[PDB]
Amino acid sequence: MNFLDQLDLIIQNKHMLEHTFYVKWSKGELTKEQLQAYAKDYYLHIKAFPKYLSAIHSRCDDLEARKLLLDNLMDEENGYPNHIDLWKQFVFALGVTPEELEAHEPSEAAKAKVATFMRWCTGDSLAAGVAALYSYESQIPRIAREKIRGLTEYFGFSNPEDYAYFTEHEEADVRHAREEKALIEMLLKDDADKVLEASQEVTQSLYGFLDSFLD
Amino acid sequence: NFLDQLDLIIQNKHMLEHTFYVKWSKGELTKEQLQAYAKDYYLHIKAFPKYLSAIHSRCDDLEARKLLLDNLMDEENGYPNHIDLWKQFVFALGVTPEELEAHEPSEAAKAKVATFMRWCTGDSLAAGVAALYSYESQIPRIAREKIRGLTEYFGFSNPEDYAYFTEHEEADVRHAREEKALIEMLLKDDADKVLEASQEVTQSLYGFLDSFL
Repeated sequence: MNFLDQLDLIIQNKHMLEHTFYVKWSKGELTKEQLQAYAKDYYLHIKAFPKYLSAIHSRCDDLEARKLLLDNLMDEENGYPNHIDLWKQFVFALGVTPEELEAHEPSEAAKAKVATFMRWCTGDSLAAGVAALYSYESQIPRIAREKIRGLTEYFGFSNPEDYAYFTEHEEADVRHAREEKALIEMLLKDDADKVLEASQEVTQSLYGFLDSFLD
Repeated sequence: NFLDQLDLIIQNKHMLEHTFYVKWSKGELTKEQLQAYAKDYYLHIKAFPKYLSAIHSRCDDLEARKLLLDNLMDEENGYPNHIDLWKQFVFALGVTPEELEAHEPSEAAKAKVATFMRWCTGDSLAAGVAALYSYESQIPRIAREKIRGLTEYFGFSNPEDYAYFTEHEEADVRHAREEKALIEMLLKDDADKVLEASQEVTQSLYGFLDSFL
């Protein structure tokens, strides 16, 4: 299981928080226009994430593994407000109207990112599917903390219900990463090489997505 | 309207008119036939959450996904879930957990599950739901009959032994209603595939029940 350490090293060496977009974020050096383009363009992935999870679940005969995947899917989509609801709240807190959001056309970078996730989640390796999701979710707790700080320090976010997306979990997200790590081991079928390849593609794809909001 | 034709396909090839359940409702099944049925059904019971997630994973209608997730949660979330409750019914028939695990699904069982998965992973969301509806819309009536047969002929006096049929079928009425709404929500001028799915599902179920005679 040293491939799990290789997996974490890939992610550490290509981590979203070292991307220029989030370095600028941490300094307040982002325009309203930039934050608005980012929140709108991210919606596609936010809406797709439940499908990444059900994609893997639908191909899985490990009953305990399915329960862990279902747990995450419920966290994402069950109830009101769900994750998609909370993301919309953050979009509207930035000045985008409900109709600007629904009218937005996802960029090519956003579509390529979502396609990278779905390719792994519908592929022939369950472990590599989970590894694709882990390569994203394992970054989220740290990102959420930094994003919350920038939002209150530089971008004028006083009403804490306005960044509830980054808050109402930031804990569930720690749990998701831990359970995904265990899922990778439960579902491994001599395909550690695919686990690592999924991580490389996902981390690069996330960088390409963040690249699109800089000049 | 294709929904009425759909309901007529199901009414006219209904599991409760199959010889197996005809014999069930008279007590004319042996303890050995029951145990074979209960063990062979386990493949389908375990697979059912995957039918729902397969459709969900191909769906961008956010409201439709929530209804599919509701059914999936009903099936698999919590303890005891549906699968645990089926095991309870199996073991109440005299089968050991070792025998249940060791059981190899028949070809008729595998064929029935492959029919469901063929539609749920296919290119028509509405026809995937219609395949599930062609089964689930039958279950409230079937659950009622089976409960009668179990208590009246096969010695079930502890209601916990047939909890699979009770603690949910009441939710299965809701599932059929919601799946009928889902078929409409997701229709993409593929009513013909909706009907094709129902023909295959109703017949696959007859083939499955055929195998116990």
